[PDB]
Amino acid sequence: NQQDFRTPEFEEFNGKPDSLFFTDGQRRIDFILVYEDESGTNEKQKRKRQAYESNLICHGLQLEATRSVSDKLVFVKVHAPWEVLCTYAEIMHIKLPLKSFFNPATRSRIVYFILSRVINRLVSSGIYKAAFPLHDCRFNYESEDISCPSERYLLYREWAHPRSIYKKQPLDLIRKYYGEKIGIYFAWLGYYTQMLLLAAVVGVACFLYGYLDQDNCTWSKEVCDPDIGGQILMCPQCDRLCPFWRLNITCESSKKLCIFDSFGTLIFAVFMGVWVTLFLEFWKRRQAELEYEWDTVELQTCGKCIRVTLCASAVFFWILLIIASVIGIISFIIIMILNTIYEKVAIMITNFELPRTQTDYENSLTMKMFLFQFVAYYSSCFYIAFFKGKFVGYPGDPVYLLGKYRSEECDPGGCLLELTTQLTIIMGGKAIWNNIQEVLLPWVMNLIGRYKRVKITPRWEQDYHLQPMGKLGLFYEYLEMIIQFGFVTLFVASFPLAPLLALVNNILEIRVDAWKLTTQFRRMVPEKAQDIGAWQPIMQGIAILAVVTNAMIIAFTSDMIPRLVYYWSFSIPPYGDHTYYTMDGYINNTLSVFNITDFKNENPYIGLGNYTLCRYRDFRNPPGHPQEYKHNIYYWHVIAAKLAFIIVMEHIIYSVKFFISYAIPDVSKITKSKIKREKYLT
Amino acid sequence: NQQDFRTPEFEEFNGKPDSLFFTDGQRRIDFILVYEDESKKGTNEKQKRKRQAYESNLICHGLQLEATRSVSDDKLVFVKVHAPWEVLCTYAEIMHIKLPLKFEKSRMNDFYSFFNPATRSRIVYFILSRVKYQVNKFGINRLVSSGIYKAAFPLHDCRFNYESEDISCPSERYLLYREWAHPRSIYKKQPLDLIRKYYGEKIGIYFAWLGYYTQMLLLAAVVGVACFLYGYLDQDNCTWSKEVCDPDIGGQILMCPQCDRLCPFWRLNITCESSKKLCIFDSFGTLIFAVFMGVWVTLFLEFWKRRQAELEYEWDTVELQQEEQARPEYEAQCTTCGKCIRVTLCASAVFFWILLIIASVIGIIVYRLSVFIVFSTTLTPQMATSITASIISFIIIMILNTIYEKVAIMITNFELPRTQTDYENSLTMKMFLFQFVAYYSSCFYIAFFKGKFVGYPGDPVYLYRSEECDPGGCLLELTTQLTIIMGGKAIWNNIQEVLLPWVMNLIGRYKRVKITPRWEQDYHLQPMGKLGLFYEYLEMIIQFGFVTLFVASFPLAPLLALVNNILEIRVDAWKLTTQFRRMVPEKAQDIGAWQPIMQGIAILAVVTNAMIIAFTSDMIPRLVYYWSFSIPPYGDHTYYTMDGYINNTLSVFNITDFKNENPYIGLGNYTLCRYRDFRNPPGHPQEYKHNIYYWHVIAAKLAFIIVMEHIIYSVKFFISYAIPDVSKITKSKIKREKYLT
Ligand SMILES: [Ca+2]
Ligand SMILES: [Ca+2]
Ligand SMILES: [Ca+2]
Ligand SMILES: [Ca+2]
Ligand SMILES: [Ca+2]
Ligand SMILES: [Ca+2]
Repeated sequence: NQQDFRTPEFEEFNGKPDSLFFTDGQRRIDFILVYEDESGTNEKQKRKRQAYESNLICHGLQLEATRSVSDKLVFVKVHAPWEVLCTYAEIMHIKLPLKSFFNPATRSRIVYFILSRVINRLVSSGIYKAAFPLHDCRFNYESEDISCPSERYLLYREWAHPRSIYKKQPLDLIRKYYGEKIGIYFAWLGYYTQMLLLAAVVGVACFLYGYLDQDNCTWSKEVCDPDIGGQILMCPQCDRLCPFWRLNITCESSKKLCIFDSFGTLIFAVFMGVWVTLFLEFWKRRQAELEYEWDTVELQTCGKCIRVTLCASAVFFWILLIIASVIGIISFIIIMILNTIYEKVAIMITNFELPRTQTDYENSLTMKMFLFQFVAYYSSCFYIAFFKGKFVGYPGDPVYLLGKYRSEECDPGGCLLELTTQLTIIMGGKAIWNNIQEVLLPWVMNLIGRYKRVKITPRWEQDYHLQPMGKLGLFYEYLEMIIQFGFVTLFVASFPLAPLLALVNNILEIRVDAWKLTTQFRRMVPEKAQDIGAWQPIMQGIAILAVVTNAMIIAFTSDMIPRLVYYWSFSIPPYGDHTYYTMDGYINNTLSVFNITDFKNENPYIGLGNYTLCRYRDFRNPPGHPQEYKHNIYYWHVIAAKLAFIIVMEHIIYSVKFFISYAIPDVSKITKSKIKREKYLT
Repeated sequence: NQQDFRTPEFEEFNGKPDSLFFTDGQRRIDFILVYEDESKKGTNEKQKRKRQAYESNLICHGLQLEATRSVSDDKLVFVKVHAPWEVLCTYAEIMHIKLPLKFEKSRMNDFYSFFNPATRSRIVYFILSRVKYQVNKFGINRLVSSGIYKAAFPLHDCRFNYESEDISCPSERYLLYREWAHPRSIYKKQPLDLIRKYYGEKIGIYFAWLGYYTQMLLLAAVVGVACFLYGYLDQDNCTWSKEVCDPDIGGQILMCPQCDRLCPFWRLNITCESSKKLCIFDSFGTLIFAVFMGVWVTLFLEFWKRRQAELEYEWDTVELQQEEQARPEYEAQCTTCGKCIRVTLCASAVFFWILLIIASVIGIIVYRLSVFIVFSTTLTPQMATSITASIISFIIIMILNTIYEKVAIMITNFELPRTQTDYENSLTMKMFLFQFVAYYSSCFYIAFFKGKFVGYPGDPVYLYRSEECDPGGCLLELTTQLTIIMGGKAIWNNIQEVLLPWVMNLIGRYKRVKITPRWEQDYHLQPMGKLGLFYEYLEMIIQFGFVTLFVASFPLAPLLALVNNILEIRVDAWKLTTQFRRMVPEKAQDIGAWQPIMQGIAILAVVTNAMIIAFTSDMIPRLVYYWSFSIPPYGDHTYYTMDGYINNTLSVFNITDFKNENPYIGLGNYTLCRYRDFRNPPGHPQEYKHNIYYWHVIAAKLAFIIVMEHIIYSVKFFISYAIPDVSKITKSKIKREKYLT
């Protein structure tokens, strides 16, 4: 309990390149602790380190320290004796199969438990440079020792290298080598990829149906018509800087809009609601299956309430700040710095809210960081969907909020097409660059570390010369995948190829994550986690919000409801001039005229052009009406249809989700049978 | 395992009229088994053989029994049942009961007469089920269902109204009858722990739930009375109601006839008296109360969860779940494909009975249509017709309910549930679905379908001539139907629950079935049955559905339910203590499927209330007229004002009816009649078609539904998130118990 002596067996030997055992070779290496002490502060750190090392030795562990061949840095190898392993396996209730005994991953986990109970505080307080486990060997080369398997080499050769992209994930193998946390993360990623493949095939079918019915959408032909679409002069969008422009320049946008906006897309939106429900339920089943297989289950005011609401206000205070930043912007290098900016501020809030428990801190930081990223990523999409062009008024008296003038109307192509373009960008290009940066940054850091020259190097030095995966390693990966899932599900009513883009991205993502974790990053201590954690409630909330968001997208930001309404009610004799239902004349009977009579509350139109009547895209009465520029029966019918569609789709989808969740058992039948059999035989 | 010795110390004695102990009095009585064997076709011999076998097996299991001959019926024989202390302890080890210990709570055996009589009866019943008699034959339930044993039951302390003769015997039944279960104790606190100890955890949790329901109904009723008084005080400033009452304005409103024949154009004056009380019924006070009830439902559910967790800690409702024994009917007949086919057929039959009650509702509609004319020929006639229709629908539903109870028993018997709990759940879902449809179909039809599809006076909707509603809205009719159904069901159900057991006991006494012992006294009583408090839970859940689903009609429904529950606790406790035979205590950590049912009803209630306010209420039309149709672009008034509402909303109709008959000309001599819809007035370029006002009102209704649903669901989510389902004090007590043990 005091600094009686130092670490025994203090000898230096680095001749064996891959000696995961001690100098004697009898016992392997469970951990390595890196420090530097040969050169007030120095002597105090020496005293504290010697005291802690004496405590560790007195507790029963076997440690010995060797200085680096390449001086002032010393590594201590750590191995737990058989008796210590047995007693702490009895303490920590590990499920060994009773019919080299302990797998190296769980050996390292137990040793880390010992270090925590008697480590991170010293590491944080400049005492120990590092503390880590060791890999089998170099990933691309076999282990020199034959007794010790090169499980890492096999994992890299058949699962981590890109040449093994198509091969199935050795999930049991990666669980064994890395730990239950990484295992369940990759299992969830693979199951997500499978369900993405299913939904992407269905969405491709719907997209191709719309593609086949390309020249059968009459409004696009009317758009591309040099007469019907050429004699339509849409009013200028901005004051004195935008010109009166004809709809002819929107024919390509019209074709893409026929592809992206059709009853096929509506069917895919409904199917995507159903598929989200199925995804959640079958992930529950698969997670229960993994709980059975991997034995994931293990065990080990008023003043505060004012403080609770104190930070929540600050959290809400910062959220609206980053809202305006994106809106004013409407940028990758700023985004990455934004995250550590988010990290720093979320740390501060957690600091004032810390119950000092690691899991509680994780939950709080998860919620805060997810809110920050959610806003920073989906603010532009939400604006384009719901707030862009909806509050504009009309050419007479356009809505001026303040000295800031002329809240923008929609683009010539359409708000839905712009949203689809933004989704495609953030989905493909920025995700690809995220993967490229994610795979290059650790490799570049390792390259510069080697270039600093900091010949055969032993295993501890080899692993030390690597980037240490810091706190909350898999958290960023989960955040990335959850953002991708939010893009897939929240906005799937825009274009149906989002699951296909996510499918390609995930096929690359599994390989890039595995490759970087295997090669570029120092190995972490294996842990256990029966579920993905707070990400499960986050996904459930995203799923619930997805129904509302998709229904609102279809009703408000998509013109499908106005087109359906025109077909079913404004082609009949009382409103239309056709004997039966049709869609011709849709543009001429939906676009609203406007004579040039502007309030003097400037008149940019006279300076912009020499015309008299321009046709803007809203549903008001035409000029000359007894209540001109006012809303009309057609506008109120369209708004009624939008609201009714929202209500009907919301209620039907929610009831279907309830029925599916009720009629699909949470736990698989085979899982029940195997659990019952093992309980019977055990 | 064979019949060798039976009926130990067989002696006849009844001189001690109030004694729950044996003839010697050393050991008490945990149970009584009733049979009769002395008096065909060899079946009596077979039953004697089997019963002797079972008795010998029971005695070999170590129980102690004492059989007496009935003092009245020679054939009737009672057998008193007690378990020795060693057997009690070993079976407590078998099923790990939690007992006090030095007052901490611990497992099968503690360090601390000790066995409460309820626990003794529960343990003895467990033994009786486990022990075999004999192919393999299971236990007591098979014999009882087979008619071998006539009965098997526990015993009360004494007569409810009289103290026990034995001074050493505590009269907990007498105490529960004095300070509870009696009208003079209607307004006093419930000895919940005492009634739990006497009757069981299931009975205790039911009564706790009922008391807590009354507690929350008190708050809901207070807020409802506040809003109702707001509406009643604002009665004099109801501009639309006053404008209707005005003979100068309302007297010029000649509404078109409702029925095709023999109904005159009627003025709106006769609707003034209904409108005065209608203004209280659909006003911003009722809207605020509807929102408050949307919040209060979530508060009720969350606080009941907290109270239930507290009771789980205190009463140790979590007991080890031994494997449930099969039902005798299921085991009598023992592929799975045929059983699934039978289940599908049973579901088809249930849907058939649901269709039958739907047809009954349609018949009620036809009766309303056929009786409105005669009411008009002979207190407005439509109000009288609505009241009579409510009365007749209530009577018909009550009559059909008992028949459905019987047929649901038969259906669940025909289908095969493997265990008693599965039988309970299947019967729960089936019975609740039928009760839901039967009790809420009329209210749903009146709220959402009555008058919503009528068309205009030209070309009305025929099926024929679906019901049309009143200009003030059908909220008054919904309120009348709701109050009538609710109060009538309460009164009729309490009258049944009191008289039926009491009447059965009285006729049993009249058939001569004077000093009598405890076992005979309790035998001459009505058995509870294997179901138990299922029906009371069902009744209270139906009342909760009435309170929450239709709370947007009138705010005093919680007050009516409050009075009803105050009476309900007393009637149920009184009947259970006096009228009915004591029921074997059980364990139940929750109310069961009724809590998922309540959660589903709560989720449905937001939609139902929002749709009620938007469609069946006129509040949204009044608000829209005020805020958008007094203004110059639509109206004439310079500022926002409600006046002109009636003259501006009701749509005119010139007499041009299609010949697809024209009864209006035969039934009257008038030219322009005003009906309650927003279609275009005649002479409009698109006349008798929907108008911009109509679509504006529809848009307002839909937007209000969307906003209310989303906001209220968000509030409920935030409240459920902010309110922990486990009490802080309960968690602290759990931590203290864990630390001590
Ligand atoms: Ca990525
Ligand atoms: Ca990644
Ligand atoms: Ca399920
Ligand atoms: Ca009642
Ligand atoms: Ca009752
Ligand atoms: Ca809650």
